[PDB]
Amino acid sequence: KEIILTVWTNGNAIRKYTGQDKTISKYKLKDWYKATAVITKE
Amino acid sequence: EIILTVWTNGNAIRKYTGQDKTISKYKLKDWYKATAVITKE
Repeated sequence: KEIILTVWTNGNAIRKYTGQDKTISKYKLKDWYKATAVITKE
Repeated sequence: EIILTVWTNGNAIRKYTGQDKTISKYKLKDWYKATAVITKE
């Protein structure tokens, strides 16, 4: 079975998306972005 | 798009670094090694 999880990742590390891009700051991380993960257990 | 090996329980997720290769005789019930297809935006 597959799990679809919205993630906050930089291509290497990865975390669950909790709204990291929902900031009032003028700045943001260069390498990190919001993405969708299709997770398949091996 | 990238294909990452991850350590996750279906809710929280981390990059897989061999978290399941421990000396303990116990393991987390819900966590497992998985393949994650990451699609930007």
